[PDB]
Amino acid sequence: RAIQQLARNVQAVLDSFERGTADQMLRVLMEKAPPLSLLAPFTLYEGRLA
Amino acid sequence: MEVDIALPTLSPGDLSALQRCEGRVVFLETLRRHATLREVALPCGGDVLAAMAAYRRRFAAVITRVTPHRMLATPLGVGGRGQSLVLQNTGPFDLTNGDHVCLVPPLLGDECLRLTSANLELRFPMTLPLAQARELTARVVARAAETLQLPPPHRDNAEAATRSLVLNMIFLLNEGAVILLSLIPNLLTLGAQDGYANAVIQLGSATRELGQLVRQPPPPLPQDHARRFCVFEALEAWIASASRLGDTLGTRPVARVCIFDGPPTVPPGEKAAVVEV
Amino acid sequence: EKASESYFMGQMQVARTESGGGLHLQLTQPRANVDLGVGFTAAYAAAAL
Amino acid sequence: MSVQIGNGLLMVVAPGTLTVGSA
Amino acid sequence: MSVQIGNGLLMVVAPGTLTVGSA
Repeated sequence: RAIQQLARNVQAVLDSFERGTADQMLRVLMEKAPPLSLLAPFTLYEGRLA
Repeated sequence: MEVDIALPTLSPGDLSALQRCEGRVVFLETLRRHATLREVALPCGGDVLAAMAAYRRRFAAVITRVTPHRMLATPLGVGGRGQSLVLQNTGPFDLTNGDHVCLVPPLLGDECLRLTSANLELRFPMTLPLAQARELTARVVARAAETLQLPPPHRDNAEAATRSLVLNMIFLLNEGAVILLSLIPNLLTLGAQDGYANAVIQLGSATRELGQLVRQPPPPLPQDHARRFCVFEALEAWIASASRLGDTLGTRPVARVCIFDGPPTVPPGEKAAVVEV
Repeated sequence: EKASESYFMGQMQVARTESGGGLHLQLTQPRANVDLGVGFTAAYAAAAL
Repeated sequence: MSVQIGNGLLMVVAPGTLTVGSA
Repeated sequence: MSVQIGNGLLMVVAPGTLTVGSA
């Protein structure tokens, strides 16, 4: 029972690294992507700026 | 950590006698890993109050092994909270399980481990139960303060004892103390109505002889007696300063005797297990 | 984008600590990330409400 | 797939007895 | 009378490295 117990919480706690990497990917991709609305014109008028 | 007190050459007629010292404590002055026997040493008996004043500035250590070359030891308390060791009773009283032990200088003298070879002698201090060393120290300081099986006092350092006592006693007098003093009659009349209250007050209580001689009027209200209260402050001062009164006079407890398998009590002159606190 | 940003995984540490007869492991793995592309390389829509 | 690195931990906690006796 | 079952404990905490990496 104790050994089954270990195996199980093992297989319960640390792959939340796999889920956690899947999380961090989105958490990073979000904080650097501007909204399409503020970006579609910004490329159109590019070059003639300043 | 282990202290190594090196020994000079001694008489084989006396080295063996010193091998009979396996549970007696000694008073170093500094905690260097090595040391010498010539260092930890006190003269013969005299000025028990001087001695007990000496046993507070210098932390002690118990010896464990005596080989013809070195003599190990162990610093009594420097970082340890459960460091179990052994030390032998060398007092006149016995000691039962559980109770704490205290160290008091040797009474009446004449207990000096004389070493004619090294020309130096020691005085291994005795071990008493706490509540009894309390009585001993109290008696000695009371008799010393009297000087404005008993050794004669000195009148030189007894003033240090009188000063240390009278300072703590004087600082008990607060503006709330008189509020607690204004009920001595009201206390005595309660003492005589119940057996327990009457047993609490002793016979020579030195206040029962006041409750029938002097009268005091109601106590004058102190300054700004409408915000704060002085009774509670007085009593907190009292408890905080009495929880350590005996310590600054006698010696702090250092160890409590524990015994797992042996008989409950240890008679005098027998090794006893102990845990340090 | 096809490769938006680099990413560096570390070797897993295993911190110890005791707690009153009940013990508790503490896993740990350091990471790192830099956006490889120059210029913006990730859009955003806010489609619905 | 079940035996001895937590049954590792488990047996040989063994070569630790002092946890010294000295302050 | 001082050496290795707490100096037991002490050395070979050793055969425990996974404390797995997986949830």
